[PDB]
Amino acid sequence: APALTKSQTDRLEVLLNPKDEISGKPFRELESELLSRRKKDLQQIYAEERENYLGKLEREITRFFVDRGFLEIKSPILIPLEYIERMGIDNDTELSKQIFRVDKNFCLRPMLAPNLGNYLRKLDRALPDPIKIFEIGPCYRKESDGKEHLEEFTMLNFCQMGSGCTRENLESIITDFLNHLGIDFKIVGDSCMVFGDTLDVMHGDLELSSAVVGPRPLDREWGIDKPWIGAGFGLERLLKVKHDFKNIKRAARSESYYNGISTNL
Amino acid sequence: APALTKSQTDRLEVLLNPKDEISGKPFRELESELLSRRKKDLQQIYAEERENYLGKLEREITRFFVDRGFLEIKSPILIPLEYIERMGIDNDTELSKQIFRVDKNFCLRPMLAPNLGNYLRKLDRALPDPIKIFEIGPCYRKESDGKEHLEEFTMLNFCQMGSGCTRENLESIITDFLNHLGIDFKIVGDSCMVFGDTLDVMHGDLELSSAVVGPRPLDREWGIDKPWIGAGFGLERLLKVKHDFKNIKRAARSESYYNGISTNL
Ligand SMILES: Nc1ncnc2c1ncn2[C@@H]1O[C@H](COP(=O)(O)OP(=O)(O)NP(=O)(O)O)[C@@H](O)[C@H]1O
Ligand SMILES: Nc1ncnc2c1ncn2[C@@H]1O[C@H](COP(=O)(O)OP(=O)(O)NP(=O)(O)O)[C@@H](O)[C@H]1O
Ligand SMILES: [Mg+2]
Ligand SMILES: [Mg+2]
Ligand SMILES: [Mg+2]
Ligand SMILES: [Mg+2]
Repeated sequence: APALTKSQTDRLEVLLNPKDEISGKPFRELESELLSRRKKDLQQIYAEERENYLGKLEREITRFFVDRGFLEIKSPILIPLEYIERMGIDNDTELSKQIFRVDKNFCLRPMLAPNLGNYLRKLDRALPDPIKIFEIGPCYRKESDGKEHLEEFTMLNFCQMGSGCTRENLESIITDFLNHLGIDFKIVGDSCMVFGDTLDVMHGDLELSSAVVGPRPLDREWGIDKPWIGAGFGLERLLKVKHDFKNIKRAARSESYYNGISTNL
Repeated sequence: APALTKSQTDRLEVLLNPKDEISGKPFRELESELLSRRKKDLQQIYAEERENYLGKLEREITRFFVDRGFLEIKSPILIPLEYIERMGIDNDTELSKQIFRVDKNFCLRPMLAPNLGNYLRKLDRALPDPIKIFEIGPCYRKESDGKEHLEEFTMLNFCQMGSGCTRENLESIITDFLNHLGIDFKIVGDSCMVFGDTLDVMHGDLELSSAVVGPRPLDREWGIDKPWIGAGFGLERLLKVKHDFKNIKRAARSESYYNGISTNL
C-alpha cells in the first residue's frame, strides 16, 4: 500500500475522466484499468458517432444562429495589423503584447470583431434592417495561464445592427443560447479598455463571454453609425463547462486529447 | 455606344456571376443592373438559407466521411517547425520557401499530413484495423499565382491505415466522394519530391487533389509501419469548380465576396 507519487498521480489524472468511478491498489493496476476504459471510450466513438466535440459544437451553434436569422460568415484568419490599431489597441495595452505577428503587415486574428465590423458596413448596403451575422473560427493570443486559456482557440461572435439592439434582446439571445446548450451562467457588469462597459457572462469564476451594447465611439472608424449589440464566446470554454473538464487542454484542437480522452495510451 | 474601358469591364466582372444573362448599353446602366441583381442574391440568402458556402461544404464533406466510417479530427493549426523537417522538406525544396513561420518554433501548417500521421500512430494503440480518419481545416502557403491559389485555404485530408489500403479502394473513395458532390474529374499519375508517385485528381488543368498509396520510407519517422492510403483536397478549388467561379478569390474566406457575390456594392 505505498502512497502514489505525485508523478504517478499526474499520469492517472491524464487518464481520468470526470464521470469515472474513482484507494489501496498499486499504480500499475490503476493505470491498466484506466487505459482499458479509455480505449473502450475511443472504440465506442469510432463505432458509433465519429464526431469531434469541437466540430460538433460548432455545427450545433451554427444551426442555432442560422435558425434565429443570423447570416453565417467565414472571414480571413490572417488579418492586417492595421485592423488591430483601428480597434484602438495601443501598443501599451495588454492585448498588444498578445498578438501573434506573421509578416510586417499581418497577424493571426486575436478576435473576430474587426472582420464582422467590415461585414456589417458592407452588408448594410444590401440587406434589410436589422442586420444579423455571426462567425465561428480560430483566434490566437499569447497567454501565460494554461488552466482556462489556450494560445489557439475557437471563438463564436454574433452581432446585430439597426433596430432591436437593446440590452434586453442581447441578454435574451444569450439566455436562449446557453439554455439550449445546457450551460449554467450568470450575467455580470465588467469593463475593458477597448469597449467600455461590457456584460460578462460568467460560470462561477470562469468568463464564458464578453458582450457589448453599442454604439461606441470607435464605430465611426469602421464606417458604422447605427445601434448594435454583440457578444463573443470561447467554444473551448463552453466545452470545458459542458463536459466538466478540469483543464481546457481537454477541449482544444490537440494531438494529446480527442473528445477529452488522452490519446497517449 | 462608346466602348467600355478595361477598368469598367473589370468592375462589371467583379459584379458578374457565372449564371448571369450577359452589348450597347452604357457603363452606369450595366453597373446598376448588376448591383441590383447582386443585392437581390444576398437578400435571398439572408431570407432563406443563411449558410456560407465554405462552411456548408465543410459540413457536407464531414457528413460524407463520418457516414463512411472515418473519424473526424480537429488538430492544431500552428504546428512545430520540426514537423516540416520530419516531413523531409529540405530548405532547398520549393515548399520550404512557402512556409509561414510564426515563432522560432512554430509555423502555420501548410498541410494536414503531419498531425494525421501522429493520430494514426496514437490511435493504432486503441482502435481496430482499419484506422480511418479525416480532418478539414485551414492551411497556409505563400504563393505567387492568384487565379487558382490562395495563401489561406481549406484542406480536406482523409486517410486509412491497416487493411484495405489499395489503389483500388482509394480511387473508389475518391470517385464516390466527387460523384456525391457532382464534380467532374479524371485521375492522373504525377510525382512530387516529398511523396514519390502520387495520383493527382484533375479537373481539366486544375489539380483538385494529390493522393498517395503507401507505404513510403519517411513513414518510420512518424512511427507508422503499416500500409496506408490518403488524399488531400482543396475546398476552395472544389467550390470554384462546383460553382464555376472564374477566380478562386470568390470561394475563399474573404471580406470581398460572400458565396461568390461581391460584397462591394
Ligand atoms: N486564450 C483564450 N483561450 C480560450 N478562450 C479564450 C481565450 N481568450 C478569450 N477566450 C474566450 O473568448 C471570449 C471573448 O474574448 P475576450 O472577452 O476578449 O477575452 P478576455 O476578456 O481576455 N477573457 P480572460 O482573458 O479570460 O480574462 C472570452 O470570454 C473567452 O471565453
Ligand atoms: N495555395 C493553394 N490554394 C488553394 N488550394 C490549394 C493550395 N495549395 C494546395 N491546394 C489544394 O490542396 C491540395 C493538396 O495539396 P498539394 O497537392 O500539396 O498542392 P500542390 O500539389 O502544390 N498543387 P499546385 O500548387 O496547384 O500545383 C491540392 O490539390 C489543391 O487542391
Ligand atoms: Mg484575456
Ligand atoms: Mg472579456
Ligand atoms: Mg503548390
Ligand atoms: Mg499536389
